[PDB]
Amino acid sequence: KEQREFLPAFAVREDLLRVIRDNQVVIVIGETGSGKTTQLTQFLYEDGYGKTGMIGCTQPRRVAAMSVAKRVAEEMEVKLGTLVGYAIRFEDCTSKETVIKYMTDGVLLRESLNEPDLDRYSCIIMDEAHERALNTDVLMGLFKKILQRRRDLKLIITSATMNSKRFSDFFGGAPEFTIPGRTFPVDILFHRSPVEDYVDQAVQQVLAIHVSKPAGDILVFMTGQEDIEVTCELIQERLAALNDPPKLSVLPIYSQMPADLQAKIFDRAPPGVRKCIVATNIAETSLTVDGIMYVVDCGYSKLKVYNPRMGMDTLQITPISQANAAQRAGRAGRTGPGQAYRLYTEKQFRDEMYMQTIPEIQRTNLSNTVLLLKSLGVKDLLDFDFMDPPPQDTITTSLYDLWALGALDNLGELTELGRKMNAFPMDPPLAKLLIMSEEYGCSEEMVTIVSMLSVPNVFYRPKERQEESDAAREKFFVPESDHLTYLHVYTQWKANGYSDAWCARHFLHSKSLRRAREVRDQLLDIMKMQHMRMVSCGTDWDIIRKCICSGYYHQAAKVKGIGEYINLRTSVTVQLHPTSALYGLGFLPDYVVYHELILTSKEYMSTVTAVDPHWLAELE
Ligand SMILES: Nc1ncnc2c1ncn2[C@@H]1O[C@H](COP(=O)(O)OP(=O)(O)O)[C@@H](O)[C@H]1O
Ligand SMILES: [Mg+2]
Repeated sequence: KEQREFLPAFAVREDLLRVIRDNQVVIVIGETGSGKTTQLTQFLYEDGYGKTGMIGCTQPRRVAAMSVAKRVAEEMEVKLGTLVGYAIRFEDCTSKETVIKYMTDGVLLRESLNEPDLDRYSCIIMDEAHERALNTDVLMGLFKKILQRRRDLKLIITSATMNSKRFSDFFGGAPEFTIPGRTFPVDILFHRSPVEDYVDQAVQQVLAIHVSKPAGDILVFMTGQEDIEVTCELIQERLAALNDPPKLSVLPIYSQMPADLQAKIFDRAPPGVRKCIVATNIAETSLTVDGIMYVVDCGYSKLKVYNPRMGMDTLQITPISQANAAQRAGRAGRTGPGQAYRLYTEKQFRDEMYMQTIPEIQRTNLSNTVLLLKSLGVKDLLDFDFMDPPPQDTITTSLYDLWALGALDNLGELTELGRKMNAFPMDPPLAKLLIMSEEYGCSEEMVTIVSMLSVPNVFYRPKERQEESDAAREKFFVPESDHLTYLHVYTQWKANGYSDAWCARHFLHSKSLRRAREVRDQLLDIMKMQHMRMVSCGTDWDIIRKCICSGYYHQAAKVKGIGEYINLRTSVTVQLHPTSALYGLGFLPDYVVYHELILTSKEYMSTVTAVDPHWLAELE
């Protein structure tokens, strides 16, 4: 009668509900596509756990949370937001009606602040625990304590097959329940030579499959919105240049995508139409698209990671693990015996790719985690029950940065500023910038700038209209500052009644601005609860630069020459990006602060503001 009956989870329903009734903690193991995320909440609902309180399901990815909530509301024939809802960083889609709530790890973590026993919940499913996301690890540590205080709470840990076997031991020998899998052998093809231009080669491989191969959808693994949009654009360009090719529906998947773009990936195309899904590793384990027969794997993910040449974080593409590569290839083995095209050699796979991914807790900036856990009451991270504890090096770096920011006092204790920063689901320096903007008389402007820094870049630079795009970008430039340029673009977008037609005409991403407005509206509410006044600096934009100079003092740099600056904290060379508004100035300024470092050909500053030297002196 129902599509949801073809799912492997449906057959173990009774056996699994028996294991859950008998044990506080259960580990559920099954392949991506088993029905773990869509079906487990419904099993618990139908078995009466929703009587006493809410059934929560946490996972690392925003798009998975939003999308599965929609699917489950449809399966259950309820309005999304009613019996089935979701909560993500910048959207609460729930009501007093909500019994099944899908959320991101971060949202449940923040709920434990004011509700340490998570009293509203009868059950929690910690889904996609095999990714070992930072906040997943923080939640397992929290649950170790909660499960003592509360003997009624059911914890279900969900895992794909790999990196699944340590959860049981961590929760005192919790029972494991495996949903058996059905996977076709996948033909894994390695590139003959190393790939320079993985975007170009991805597109060549997409169109070779499209014109030559029998029916079956394509899944392309890229790294971010940026290489995804370029890939989609180049597929359309080359497709339109071919002679009478079959139709192709090209659909992106990236973390910040709006709900309307998410819904598109699950639509069946007209008959005779192939789909090409161009995704990040969202499409590795977190969600399934029916009918995939061909995978194209770039071999990379994009992460903010410690860079030795910099002595600080850099946003960079980095090789995946051999485990990630197996998972990516496996997406072409669900419908029939598919193919996986790896844009990298067997040699590169054996020598340049680690067997496993290191847990995020051991390779990521810990500043949000330190600040969060000090709120929750935890003085030192190594006091916390981490499955894999973070290294002292990274703890020390965060303790230092949070002290320099003013979030910790000289004894390393939480300050009032540090507490206020925890109210904002963003990098501590970015929260500090928003908090300080009240005293600088520019909270109105700063919440706009912070909103623009929280969403994908606004400037559209299509590849067959680059001089026209560059020209339009230059008329929005405030040459002293990329931060003011973003404020300028948003203010002009608003002045034109938030028009999508205006954005296209000026080479701006409406989705970016629409997302910036979503974030702004949520930040305004947090600012209200934190009793911040909304004040405008009027025509004095200099005080915005001075405030930015205060929030990003730790990333001040001095001109070296020919677009090169020296980071004052580390004495490392960083390059100004040629796209920077600062190239509209008569000459490059002596002093800047920047938002972040990006690795492309070399280490570039991204989002740069000119600062007066006397501003830096005043500060510490
Ligand atoms: N928005 C959605 N998010 C995730 N899966 C979805 C969504 N809509 C439909 N599905 C379908 O649900 C099925 C997989 O069930 P799911 O519970 O996601 O499994 P698992 O969590 O075990 O991977 C696939 O047919 C997939 O396309
Ligand atoms: Mg899932």
